[PDB]
Amino acid sequence: ERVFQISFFNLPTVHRIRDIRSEKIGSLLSISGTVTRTSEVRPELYKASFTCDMCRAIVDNVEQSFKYTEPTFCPNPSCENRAFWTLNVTRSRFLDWQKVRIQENANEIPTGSMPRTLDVILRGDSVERAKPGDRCKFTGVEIVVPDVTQLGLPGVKPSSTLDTRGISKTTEGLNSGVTGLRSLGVRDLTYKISFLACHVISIGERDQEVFLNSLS
Amino acid sequence: ILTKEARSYLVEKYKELRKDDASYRITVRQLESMIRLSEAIARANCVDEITPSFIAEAYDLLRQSI
Amino acid sequence: DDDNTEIIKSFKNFILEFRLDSQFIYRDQLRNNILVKNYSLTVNMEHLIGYNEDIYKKLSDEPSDIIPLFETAITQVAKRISILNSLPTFQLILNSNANQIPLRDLDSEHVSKIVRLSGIIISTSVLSSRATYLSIMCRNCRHTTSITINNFNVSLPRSCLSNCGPDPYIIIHESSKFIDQQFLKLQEIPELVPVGEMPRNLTMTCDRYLTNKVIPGTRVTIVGIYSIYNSKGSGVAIRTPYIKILGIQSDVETSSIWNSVTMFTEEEEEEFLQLSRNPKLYEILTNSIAPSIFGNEDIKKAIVCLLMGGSKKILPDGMRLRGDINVLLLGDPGTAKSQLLKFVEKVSPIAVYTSGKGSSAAGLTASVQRDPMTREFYLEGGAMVLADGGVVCIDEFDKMRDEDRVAIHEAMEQQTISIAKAGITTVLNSRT
Amino acid sequence: ELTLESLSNVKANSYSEWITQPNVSRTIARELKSFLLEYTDETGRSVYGARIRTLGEMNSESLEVNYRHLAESKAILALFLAKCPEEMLKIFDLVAMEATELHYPDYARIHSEIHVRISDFPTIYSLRELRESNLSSLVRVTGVVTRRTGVFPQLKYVKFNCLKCGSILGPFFQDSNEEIRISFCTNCKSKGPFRVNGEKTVYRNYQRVTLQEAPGTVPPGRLPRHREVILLADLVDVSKPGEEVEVTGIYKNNYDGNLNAKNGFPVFATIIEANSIKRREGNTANEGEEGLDVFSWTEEEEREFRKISRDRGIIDKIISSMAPSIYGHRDIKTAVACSLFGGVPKNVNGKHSIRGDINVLLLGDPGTAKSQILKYVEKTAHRAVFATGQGASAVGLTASVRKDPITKEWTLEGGALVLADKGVCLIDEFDKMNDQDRTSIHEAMEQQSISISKAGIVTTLQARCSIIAAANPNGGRYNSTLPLAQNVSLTEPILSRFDILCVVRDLVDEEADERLATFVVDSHVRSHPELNARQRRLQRQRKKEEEISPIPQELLMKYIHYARTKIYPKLHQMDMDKVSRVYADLRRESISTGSFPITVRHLESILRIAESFAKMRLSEFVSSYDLDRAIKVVVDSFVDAQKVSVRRQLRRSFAIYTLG
Ligand SMILES: Nc1ncnc2c1ncn2[C@@H]1O[C@H](COP(=O)(O)OP(=O)(O)OP(=O)(O)O)[C@@H](O)[C@H]1O
Ligand SMILES: Nc1ncnc2c1ncn2[C@@H]1O[C@H](COP(=O)(O)OP(=O)(O)OP(=O)(O)O)[C@@H](O)[C@H]1O
Ligand SMILES: [Mg+2]
Ligand SMILES: [Zn+2]
Ligand SMILES: [Zn+2]
Ligand SMILES: [Zn+2]
Repeated sequence: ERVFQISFFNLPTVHRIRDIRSEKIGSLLSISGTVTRTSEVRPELYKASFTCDMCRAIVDNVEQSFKYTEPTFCPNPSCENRAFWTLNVTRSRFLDWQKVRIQENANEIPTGSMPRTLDVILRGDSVERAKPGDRCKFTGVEIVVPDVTQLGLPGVKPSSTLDTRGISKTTEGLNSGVTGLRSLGVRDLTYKISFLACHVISIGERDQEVFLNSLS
Repeated sequence: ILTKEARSYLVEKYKELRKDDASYRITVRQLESMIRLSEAIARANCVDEITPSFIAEAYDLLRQSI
Repeated sequence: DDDNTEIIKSFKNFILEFRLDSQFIYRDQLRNNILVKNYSLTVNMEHLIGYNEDIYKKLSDEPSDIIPLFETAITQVAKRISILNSLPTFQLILNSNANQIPLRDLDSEHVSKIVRLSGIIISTSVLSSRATYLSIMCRNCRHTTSITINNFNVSLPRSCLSNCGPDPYIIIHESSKFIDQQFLKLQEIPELVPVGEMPRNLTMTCDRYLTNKVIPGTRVTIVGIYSIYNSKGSGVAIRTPYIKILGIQSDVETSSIWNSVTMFTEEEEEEFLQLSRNPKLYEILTNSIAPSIFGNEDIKKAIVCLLMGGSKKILPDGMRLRGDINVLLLGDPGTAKSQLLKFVEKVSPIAVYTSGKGSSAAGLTASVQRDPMTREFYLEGGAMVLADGGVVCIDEFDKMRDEDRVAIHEAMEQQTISIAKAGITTVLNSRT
Repeated sequence: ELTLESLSNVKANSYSEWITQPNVSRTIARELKSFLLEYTDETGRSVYGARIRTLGEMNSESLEVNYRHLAESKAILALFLAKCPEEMLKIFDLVAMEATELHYPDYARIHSEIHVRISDFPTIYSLRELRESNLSSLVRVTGVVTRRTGVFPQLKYVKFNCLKCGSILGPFFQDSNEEIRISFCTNCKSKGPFRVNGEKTVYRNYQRVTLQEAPGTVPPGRLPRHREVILLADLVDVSKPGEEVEVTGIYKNNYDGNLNAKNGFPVFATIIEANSIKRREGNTANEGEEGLDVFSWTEEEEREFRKISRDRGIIDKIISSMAPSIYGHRDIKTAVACSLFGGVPKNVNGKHSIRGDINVLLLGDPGTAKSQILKYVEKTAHRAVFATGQGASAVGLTASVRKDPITKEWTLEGGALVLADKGVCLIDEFDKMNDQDRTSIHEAMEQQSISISKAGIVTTLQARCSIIAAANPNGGRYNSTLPLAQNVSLTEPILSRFDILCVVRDLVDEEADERLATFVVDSHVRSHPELNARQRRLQRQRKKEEEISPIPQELLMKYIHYARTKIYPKLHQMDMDKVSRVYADLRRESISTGSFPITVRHLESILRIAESFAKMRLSEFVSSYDLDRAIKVVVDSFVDAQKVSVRRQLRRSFAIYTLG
């Protein structure tokens, strides 16, 4: 089946990057900004499929939110199993994924200002439609992204937040992190605001036979 | 494309220009540029064949700048 | 154990029953080595093939497993022919005449097989310690134990012998025995590198009586085993190859420290003194310098004088006088100036050939580098450090940059290099 | 059993499962074997039988199969190979080995498996346009090699041992990108420690490389993209750091924890397992031609070489075929041909090395097609490098020293003269160049080596390269009333290293101008862009080559490569007195009246040119005609670089030697 997408446009009012508050999280918005960095078109895991190690039973359509999620309770028999699955990478569905960095326009920047930034996520057919240096108007939903490293990623590769640079001492303990959840353990979960975009617009052949076709 | 008489007119004009120069300023590149100008002038008139009048116009344009 | 005993017996019979003409060569070599405190034995593979082909076939397919059995056979024979016991396990050194394999032809087909190859030494590491006899004690019950290790690639037992912990055992460092380990780096012969490829390097390990035997820049021939060790590079299940040295042949007679002693048997000394008495030795030596170059007799005489060198004197007041000769050739193109420089490189026992265009002061005298692991600064040698006690041939000398050329002033006359960089202040010797 | 008609209908809703079924995989193997055995081209000769015959001779481990051949007949198998490479390749390797064991029985003692290399895949992608729809499919991607890991052994059949049950597990085929994961015992019935089963195992050669996008492909002003490529056994060390390559392979995906941790979404890593490699460094003939190497020959082509090599006047046709569309300048063409074929290097008793390559210099007036000749030489040469003027540096034409990003040790990197080892380096506008950059090639031009002493690295490299240079005279134009030394800025040390010097003069002449203009206009007329049609294209493109080329260019490239690779002529019987007299006369007539430096270095160029002319004929011995022709070339190269006052006397004085 074709994973469908719905693209909204022509919203009444447009927002700037400095109007982004947490009270619009989950709402449909439109924003404007200048693109300054784009990444590769990576494949994102959409509908996962696994096989039980012992039964060989097949599970399909396991939704994933922000981290690699395997199924829990086994399928149709008596077999008891909490883990040890094998992803069937061939059966699983994937999608295109891209991350772009944008900053404020030259006019919205005050007289003395260090420009604010944001992370916009393009997915599906909207990849590569924003090029660095251009001025583009995005529209989508404002979301919040947690730190998955302290959410217990399967591999040892995360290695509990390995770092190369020193974090800010000013916001050490000032950034309010929630605790209590069993998956976290004694850890503290943190959040940051990002944007997810569904529609992108920009606001800033010598063959005779094919040429005659286009014109009215 | 180039016709039969166009080639003869082109070689005659190149020979005349080389004679008038005397090799200090005129080379093969001038003949190639004259061919290019003739083709462009032909593209202007929306014609797929080149007439010696076009070569005469290109020759006049080359002479006006030397 | 029912096959190892027969293998040891076969080796001991080989040692004790091999004879050519009227002399047991391998029985006599052991006794001669024991007298001068050399605990080793050198065996030629052709003799082993001639004696019995099954014994050779056993060794050729399982070297790391068979070689220690020959090692213990040698020391069993030694205690019989020397004693009616501070004799350590002997060493086996092998000689081969098989075809030489290039470094770039070594691959997965040659794992766990004895190979023969040649290359250039570029670096020698420092000596390290490896344990052979380990005295062991437990942390709780506290009883003595011992372990014996051979260096042909072990850990302390993950248990207890007689509650004690998982693997409780500590090493009693006194009453433990150790040997000498060294690491060397190899490189391809410059003329055997394929087209458009840069030369590649390889790692070798030597033990005991094969340490301090080569110096950087030497051309050698190596007989050893091609093996791999798992370590550490994002590849899956990949290993790093290296070579364990079994035999070394070196062109330069000089050892690591160049003992300044004679390494010449009387059969060669007689030849040399007979040569020295030739009334026309000067002409013979002159004619031997580049026989493919016409004329230029005085330059060849000067080259001979440079090769022999003068005398060096030390005075009571600490003065040092230079005893080396420097030569400059400033001439017209096409006069064979650059075909003599490369000949002097070949003839000289120690010599380096460099170009003035592609050079620098750090590369010529000495450099200072940072160790990725220790993160400190150490000194690394250069062209004038490698070519110590030899000759350096600098071509295109007029094209040198004026900053790089002035760094040679002290080395040319005072024969020392002074470094005062990054907390390191030393003076290194350089007699070239 | 099934039939080729029955493979059209598919079941299991997936092509991979349809292919891997036992009944389908028996028809596929038979059809592939029939294709291997029974395919014939237009001339009626089976090509794959000849390739298999050559495979055993060369002790090769790989077979090259063209995609067009397998698509023209049995197109369903072509589609299956296009969509599902991994399962098709396992079967096709087995059938290839079975076909190989019909010409060389007992070949399993040399090599145990035969690998298949696919060629001429129709669709070519760029690294920028790779998406998720290309996952697990065969792709063709062009790029530039940047960094190479090096060769390490890798496990092939992985084994495990469990201690409490002492169980030995069956061999496992490693994915080469994912570690073999086993936790269940067939005997122990529970979790147990697993060893690697030390010793008694089979290894393969493994290497990894990074491909960036080529600067030409990248849009102007945008950042390039890169990907990772895994090279298995028989494919290691083929590509070198700095070259531009085209790789056919399989596009795969894998799960990475760090990628999911940093980005924050369940994204996957991608990598390409290389199947075929084709070099495109210096090649502009990629517009046509079929295969992985267009400089390699077959048996019938070698027989045709030996057939056309015994015709009288082969040298004249070879010279006439150099740059056919350029009119005149036959001495330049002769010098270019002599440089292209080359001489023979020598070593006397292992202590005296003699160079065997010819260097050429072109000094001429503007507008005389020197650069076009350099471009033609770049196209025809097997290995070619191009540089111009101020765009090259001292270490850009030589070896440079860089800190390795991984090992963090000073290392050597290549340059223009090293990339063109056993090739040709071309330097356009050789007089508009810094002296410090120009003087870097002094060692490489004669000694054919590069010596570096920097940062603890003391090494000597090898650059067996030939140099063809083009320059402009002082004032832009040549004064025929002055000697050479006052028409150029170069001194004797660099002028002596050149073998052939061609002075190109533009003079006023009505008939010559008329002929040149007629030729140029006809050339522009010819080059205007306005059974199977794909062979009608070939015959039409051959008809245009008929007029101005005695032999086709594709044949000539393989001819030059074969001649350089195989032939090594000698100089047993020759006239020493004539050469000695010529050298003495040339030396005498230089200091007396001349400004062209002649040393012993010019005596050897005559012998090199004689050996080159011998190579042109595919002969193993130099004759008298070749030596006389070399003497004539050298004499004509010296007489025509004089003043107009003494040229007539010098030509008459030197005319006795070139009687023929
Ligand atoms: N006297 C000679 N005998 C034999 N060969 C000679 C003689 N003089 C020159 N040659 C030959 O001339 C060629 C070039 O000589 P070489 O490379 O040594 O020049 P050079 O003196 O270093 O020149 P440059 O000053 O240009 O660097 C070599 O092939 C060399 O064998
Ligand atoms: N017989 C010919 N002689 C000269 N030029 C020719 C000839 N036939 C064609 N041409 C054309 O004349 C033009 C001049 O050639 P080109 O650009 O190589 O000259 P150049 O002065 O040698 O170049 P450069 O300064 O780049 O080295 C080219 O377009 C070439 O194709
Ligand atoms: Mg020289
Ligand atoms: Zn189950
Ligand atoms: Zn204990
Ligand atoms: Zn078990």
